[PDB]
Amino acid sequence: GRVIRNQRKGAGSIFTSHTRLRQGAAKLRTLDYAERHGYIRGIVKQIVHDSGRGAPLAKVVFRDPYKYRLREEIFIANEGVHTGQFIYAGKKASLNVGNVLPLGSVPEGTIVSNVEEKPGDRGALARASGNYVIIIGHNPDENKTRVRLPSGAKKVISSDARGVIGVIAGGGRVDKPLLKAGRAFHKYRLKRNSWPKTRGVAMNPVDHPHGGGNHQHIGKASTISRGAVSGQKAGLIAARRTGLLRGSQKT
RNA sequence: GGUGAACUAUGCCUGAAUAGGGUGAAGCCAGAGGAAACUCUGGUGGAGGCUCGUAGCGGUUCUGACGUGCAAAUCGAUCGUCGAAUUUGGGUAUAGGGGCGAAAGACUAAUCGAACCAUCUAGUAGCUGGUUCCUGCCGAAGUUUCCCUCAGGAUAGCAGAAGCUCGUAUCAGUUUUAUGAGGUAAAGCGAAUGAUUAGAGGUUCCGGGGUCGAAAUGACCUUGACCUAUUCUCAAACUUUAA
RNA sequence: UGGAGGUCAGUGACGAAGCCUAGACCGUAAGGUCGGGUCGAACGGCCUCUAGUGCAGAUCUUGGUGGUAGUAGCAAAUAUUCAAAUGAGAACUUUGAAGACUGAAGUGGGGAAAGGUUCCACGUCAACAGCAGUUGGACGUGGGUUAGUCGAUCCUAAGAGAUGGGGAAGCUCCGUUUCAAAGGCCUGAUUUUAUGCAGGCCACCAUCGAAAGGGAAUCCGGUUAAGAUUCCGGAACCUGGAUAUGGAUUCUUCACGGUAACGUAACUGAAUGUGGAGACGUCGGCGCGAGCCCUGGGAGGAGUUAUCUUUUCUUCUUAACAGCUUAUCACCCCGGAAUUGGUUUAUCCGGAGAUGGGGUCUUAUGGCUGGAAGAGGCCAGCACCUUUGCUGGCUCCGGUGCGCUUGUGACGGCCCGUGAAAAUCCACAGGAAGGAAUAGUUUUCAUGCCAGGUCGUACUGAUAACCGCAGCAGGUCUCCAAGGUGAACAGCCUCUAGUUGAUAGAAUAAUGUAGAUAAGGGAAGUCGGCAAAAUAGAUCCGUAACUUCGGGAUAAGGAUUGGCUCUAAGGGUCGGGUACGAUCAACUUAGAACUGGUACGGACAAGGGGAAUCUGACUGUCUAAUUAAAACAUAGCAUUGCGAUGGUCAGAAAGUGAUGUUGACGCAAUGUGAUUUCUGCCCAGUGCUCUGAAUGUCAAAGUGAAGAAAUUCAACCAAGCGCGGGUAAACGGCGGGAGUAACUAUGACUCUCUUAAGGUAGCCAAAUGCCUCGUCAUCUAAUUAGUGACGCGCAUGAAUGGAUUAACGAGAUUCCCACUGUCCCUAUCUACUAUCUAGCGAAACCACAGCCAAGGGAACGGGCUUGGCAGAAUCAGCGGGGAAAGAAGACCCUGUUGAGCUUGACUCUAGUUUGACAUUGUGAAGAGACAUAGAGGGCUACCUUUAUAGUUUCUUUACUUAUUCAAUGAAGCGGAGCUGGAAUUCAUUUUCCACGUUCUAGCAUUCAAGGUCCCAUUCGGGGCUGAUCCGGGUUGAAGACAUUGUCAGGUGGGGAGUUUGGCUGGGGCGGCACAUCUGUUAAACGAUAACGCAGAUGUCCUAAGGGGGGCUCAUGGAGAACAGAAAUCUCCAGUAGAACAAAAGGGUAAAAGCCCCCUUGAUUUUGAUUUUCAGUGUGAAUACAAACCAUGAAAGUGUGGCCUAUCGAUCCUUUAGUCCCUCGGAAUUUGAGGCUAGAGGUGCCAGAAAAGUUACCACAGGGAUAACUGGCUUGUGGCAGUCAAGCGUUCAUAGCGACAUUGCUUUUUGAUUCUUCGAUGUCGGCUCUUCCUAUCAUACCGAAGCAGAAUUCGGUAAGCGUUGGAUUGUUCACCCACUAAUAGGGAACGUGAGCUGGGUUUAGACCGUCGUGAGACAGGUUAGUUUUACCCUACUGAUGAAUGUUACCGCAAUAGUAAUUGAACUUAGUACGAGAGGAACAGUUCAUUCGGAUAAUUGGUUUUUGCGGCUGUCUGAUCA
Repeated sequence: GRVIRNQRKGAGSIFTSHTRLRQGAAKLRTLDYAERHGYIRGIVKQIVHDSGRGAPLAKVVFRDPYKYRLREEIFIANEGVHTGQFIYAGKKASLNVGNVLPLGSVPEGTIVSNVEEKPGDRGALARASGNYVIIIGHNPDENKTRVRLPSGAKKVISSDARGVIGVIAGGGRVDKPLLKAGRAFHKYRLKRNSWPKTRGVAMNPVDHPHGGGNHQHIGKASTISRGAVSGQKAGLIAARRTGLLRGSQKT
């Protein structure tokens, strides 16, 4: 057999992301000195569409505390944020939509987004349109804070990790059917070359583990071990279960 | 170990190209009806991977032409599509068990179910083909045994050549005489084994039946449950005999 | 024969070698010698030496050359002609005259890529331009490409890529700002001075990458053989560069004005910061320009003028740049708006200030002027052979629009799509610095001065400049774009411009290719309506089922359409004493009358339609070059993994990467495949996943006995595996048998075995059903087709998706209407061919060749044999033959030849996972702790234990510096703390904070202002503090874990390599004839074959071996008390009819059988022999020798089994055999290695270690071997005969005919394997000829159970015919019909260079069944390139030399031959018939079918382009 399609993606030749029209890496500002003993005010000058991203981005201008210069930052726009608005970043920032409070400074049940995984990483969690993080609670001894992630996962991290109060804007995007192969075409041409997708069973055995046969059929179980090697990991990888999901999963 | 993305496949970057019709979406205007909810009518508007149809892009049928062609894929008519998942130039990226693939094992320079170039490499071939002067003498084999042996080998045989040891060759694909061995042909089955056609005595040792009703071994026949003399026809795996 | 040593003191320019020579001689021959000719420098004989030494073949190599053959051919792209000139030479060159075409998405005018000189000129024609050539993209010689402004250069884009550094043995790889000590300009200084020496801002990080992206700036006129936005003449602009004049400071230093938007000629402005431009998609309508189009007047020129619009055509132009002026939008000021107003085509805007009234700028765009009329263009006139001008005019006014194109503007629509970057330029904020006696600044005002290098610049850009081997009908990016028709860059015609190229000439036979027409019928043709035809535009009318409500729809269906003369409706522009008109203007509609050979979208252009089924939702995509599809995508649906020290993937590695400028509304991996309605049951199997009592398994390391050590273990032993659970929108799967309802039939019901579950909802002879052409209905005259419906469905079925489904489809299919040459049944026409000619001129192929019949032959001969015969040279055709050509068959088999693909094949492997050790740096805890110790259990060795020196726990931690991770321009860390807050201390500090910023789209920078002590407060300064001190750990996370290195287990078709027997009446399946044994085949020694026949073996036995002894067996006859057919018991008879392990055959009777006693000879040693045989091995073992034994009184017998079968090499391991030998510097004890004899096993049995598939396929071969024909055979098939039991009513034989039996045929199928695998094209049909007869019809006749008619049987007879259709690819079949009949066959199962291609039988795809899978299927289905004749022969026709010429009329050998059948009337309603019924011969009139002619008529055909009509355009109109 030959190298299969999912194997060829790691080379990154034609599968690198199409990044020409993007507005930059959407990041929180650097956790420098002001954000950790006070707050710093900034103004959102524009909210723009980022190609390949469902969520809008916010351009915010902070002042440099150490030099006479206007420092722009690329925040993910939370729902309700408008141009001409002040957003306050730091530990003493007020609990308002658009502010960049540390997780330890917010009460239980706070809806945050673009949350840091580690203090200073400038934001990792709940960044896609319509997503958010909830504050389940705090653990002041060994200063920590447990949060609820958009996938439903529970995660405990340091209370110094910052986030934007509110929910990412652009929510409800996947509620509209694309209705047309052409709409899926335009969606993925600004993202990466992952579309359209030929089924493995419609291939020949040289091209895919699913390929071949006098009928289109997988032939072997499509659930694949975690310890399988590349070229073998096609189908449902390390699947705990399969089939239509009935009932709940205690989520 | 090298060389190719000038074709083509796919991403990206930067540019360019696409008559005229049909249909008539939302939004909007004006009337009409209604208690209200709202409904109706006439316009306006110009939507759509809509539609007829050029350029373009494809390539359905004639299984038309041609089929040592205009052409290693073309020509003509007929066709699909024609504002978009559209067509396309240049730049750029991905390179051979690699790429790329809306997937045909397709495409990757007329090369693809693994490109091309050189070298290893005069690769190996129990297989096919060929194997170059004359005359003289001799002269076969397709058989034995073994072998992943069955289109091949080894071995023995058959053949050639070289000879070596004597002055009548202890021999012979022959006969005779003598003496053995043989189970074939034929023959045989009133001989064994096995088959096999017909008639010739008696006898209730279970059962088929009756003069008379168990009438006692009862004045009858029927497998013979106990009997010898015949008789027709046979044998590769029968035989006394026996060429 | 080449070369070498020796010799002939060989031949030779008075001629060596070579070559030619139906000249000679010699030799059987290979060859040698010589005559003659040609020839010019070397070469022979003999003795020897030596080798790259001898050709007919190798689809041999290289080269050369034939027949074919003056042949095929030189036919696409409408088309040429006349004359002259130039030339030997003109169909093709030039010039003129015509005729035509491209017809502005051109045959026009430019470019990009590419080419490279093809450009241009002059000479010139050997070759090239497939004819020609005087011509040329040819040949030879030259000339030609002129830039500050046009491009490159500059900039960045995807992306390439150094350095720092890190990998890599290394070529090199990563990496691109990363863990790097990566930086200019002003009066600083400004006289050893230009860095001798305190003058700031940083936080820049290479570079390459666009001749279509971004960019500084140029235009017009002229000019050349060729260059020009480059040269020239005018007229501009931009960039760089020093001062300088013109207007402003010394009485306000850095302008005024406008309430304001903002204006003007200027009108300082550093660091630092900020903003704008550069800079952006697409579509639609509207507006406005430019150019083009149209048009009026006038001023010129040309055309037409028998007649006729003041007519037709054409010129009448104005660049860059400068000034003034000119805008939708936007903004400002002023009354402050509901009766809401303004307003676009499009419906937006207004108290956030509308309407209204007043108000700036961007040469957007236009106008005027300069440029600039002097240019250019149009007329008229003079120059009259110095390669040259001069003169006079005109060049002026307008109008029009759904026009075309382009640009612009203001808008509106779309997106889960929102449509580069940088260079570069400016602006703003700011307030560092500087400015008073002729000065200072303004060089963003005007004017002035100088320079602007380098590389490219010709031409083509394509039916001849590029690529396709070429001057190739192919391919190759783009700009401009006239008139008419018309909706239209459709088609058609025309203008400007450009071409007129393409081998040609002759009347154009057959057959063709391309284009057409057709009486009557109308799909009867055919697999199939393939092909063609058929109302096609527009207007009006009218439009069904169904539907996802959007469609379907142009459904269907109908009417009209010309010309002319009229009518009606529809618009734009003004002076207001508080309803009025002349002007002017354009094509859209609608109507009427009239008119005509009822014609009119008149050419052109231009949908056939409908009723249904299968299938895929749709649009889209692919097998370039046989498959466009139902295949793939798709949206939708569902499932899976992953929260970043992550999932998926990459890399040799790396301080390395893609996803990722990412973050679950995400990325990654799969399946299904719109909507609707649904998606049932099964987790047993295979996976996948989740879990941890281990008297379960268990690797390295590590830990545990004793002399000496090398050397076995155990171990909540790591993971894994096992154990347990989950999971089917994972792979997948989803049953039988029997009975039963009061007529039968069926079975609601009922047991019974069984599965993980037994197929649910649905659906169906479906693209899935074998049987099967299912059954019923419908459709038809007739239907293997279609549709509807139906069942015990070979083998339907639910996201391996089920059912449905509007719309859509170059997709399967059926029917109907229309339509037709598809056909009945052909005919006719046109062009180009073919043909003939002049030139030019191939190829395939070719052992030799070319007439048959039979024969025999390798079983289908051109040759050979016997016959028929046979006469030059030939032309056009033609498709019978040459088993024609094209390719070392692609099918099949063989090979110890592959490859692609797959898997629980064998052997591994990247990766991954797990453990140990190592970079792994201190302590604590009941350290499984070493000797003396209770209990719980039907004094007794796992279970909280402690008293007696001493290094270790299950395993958690009081750490950080090693290592790891992440950010930052390493900006603020850890403490002490300075005024105060605090549920507040019981004695001045025992924690922590403001370190004093949250209405607002402002601002924040110049050692900082201030404050306190100091200075010649001389560009104004210094110190401290504002802004606390101390510690220099940049800051966090992480931590002796990870990571990394090594080793060790697991996993690992992701990957690699390899393998995947043999025989065989082809191979496969089957079997084993593969190692053996008995009988037979087997033919009386021995041997002897077949997948011959009948059987057997891989064992069994301490006795079933050995010895000895005793005794007779099977079976019948003869008795008995419950005793019998079978229990015994006793006599008889009994040649073995029993038994002896087994198969069979032999053998055995005081035994070889049966019973008893004793035993292990079934033992040692090693030789000889027999069988298979090579006289090898193996297996059996026959007879001895030397021992030891057993038994028996003894003779003797016994070296396994009464005999013939019952089995195993090398290497390795292991055992036994006196430590026998060796371990080689010498020893001792372990270990190892040797010698002899066994065992462990190879059954494919003289002995490899081994799974599939290929319909994607490959190679070497095979006719040693299958799939056709042919040949042998003829079982089977088919067709006859003999006999005659019987049938035929009482009769074998009219007609039949059993039981038997003899044949024939090769129109069946087997059997075989002879021919062919360096290929003989295969099914069927179509077409066409001939033959056979085993006669269906027609002629004559015989017979009958022939009384007539009709039949039946038979004879001679193949002369003559033997059909049209529905269904099916079909042969076959079947049905509907038709006259006389609808007989059977052959000819390579006749006939594919004759067709066709429906079927079969490549590659695509679907289904069902099967398979884990790749895949398979004599299962169904759909799509799937049909090549070449010009040769020989044959045939059909056509010429023709030659037996004196030439001409005419003849004969007639030989060959061919042709007519056929029916009906009606009459006979005759007769003969016959005691009825029905019902002939025949003679006669007459017609008609099947076939044949030969012919064209009077009728019909068909039309380039008679003959006449007429009609449309569009062009010739000005008319005529034409």
